[PDB]
Parts: sequence; structure tokens; C-alpha cells
Amino acid sequence: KYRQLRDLHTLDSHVRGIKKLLEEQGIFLRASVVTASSGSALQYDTLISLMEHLKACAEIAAQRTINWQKFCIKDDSVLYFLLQVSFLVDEGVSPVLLQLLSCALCGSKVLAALAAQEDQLCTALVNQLNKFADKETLIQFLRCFLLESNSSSVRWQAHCLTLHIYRNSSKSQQELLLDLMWSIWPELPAYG
Repeated sequence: KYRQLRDLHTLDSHVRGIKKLLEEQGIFLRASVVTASSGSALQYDTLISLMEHLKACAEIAAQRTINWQKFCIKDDSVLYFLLQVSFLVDEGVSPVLLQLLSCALCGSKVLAALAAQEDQLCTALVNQLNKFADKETLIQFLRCFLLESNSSSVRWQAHCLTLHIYRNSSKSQQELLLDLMWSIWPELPAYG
């Protein structure tokens, strides 16, 4: 129990800090949507203070994934918030956000195999993310992390994350996701 209390409190505090930091620069999460008032990019100090929190969260989620999954179940506005904020932050931080999403959704043993109760938690988290996320945000995620990214590791992470989001969904959401991908397809020549 002791490890669970420590981990839950630490992750809670880190999310409060991240939300306060983003609020300081005009990034507002009202009900479930993240809105930006200023089109100017963030500064180095803000990025480093974000990265320390996200690195702590990534380490704790990678060591003991169950507590992180339990957190994301308890607080329903965490995974979608990270997905939304991954659009506003430069390419230097996106790997850690994708790692957090992958640990929450793809699972721990799957990532361990790639390195060569959790199933129900993964299913529930995937259903929650499907419920919150709309079609435009999914389209933006696919376009931004599978086509526009110059790094190949980020593209592979997006590949795995999309695959495991597809695997754990229901039939109607699978059809919706396939239609989204097939509508993206005609824009292929722009990415080579």
C-alpha cells in the first residue's frame, strides 16, 4: 500500500504543477478542451520545468505501470490533456508524452516485448480516450506524429500507439479510425 500512496501523491502533485505552469503562459483547460491565447512558442525555462515533471512521471510510470493506470482511471482528464498539450509543445518533448500515452494504453508487457488485470485497465483507458477525443483531434494526432515528424523513433512510437488504440476499441470506433486514415491517405505525396 505504501508504494501506492507515495506514487499516487507524487503523480498528482506533478500534474498540478504542470497544469499551473501551462496556465502561467496562457494555456487553459476548461472542461475538456485545451485553448491557447498566444501563438508564440514557449521559452527554454518553461520547457525545462515541464521536462523535469514529465521525466519524473515517465520514470514512475515505466517502473510500476499499474499505479499510473490507476491514476489515469481515477482522474479522467489526464491522458486527453497530455494528448492535447503534445500539439502545442515543440518536438523536443513529444517523445516523453508519447511514452506516457504508450505506457498508459499499450501496456507494460507489450513494451517489454518490443524492447526485445492490466488488459482490462488498458481497455478502459482506451474507451475513455475514445469517448473524450473527437475526430479533428485524432486526425491532427495521426497527421502530426505519423507523417510530419522528421524523427523515425517518434514515428515508430506513434505507429505502436495507433496500433494498440485500434486493437482495444470496439467495432464502430475501428471503422471510424479506418475511415480517418483513408481520408488522410490522398495527402500522401506531401510527405514522401
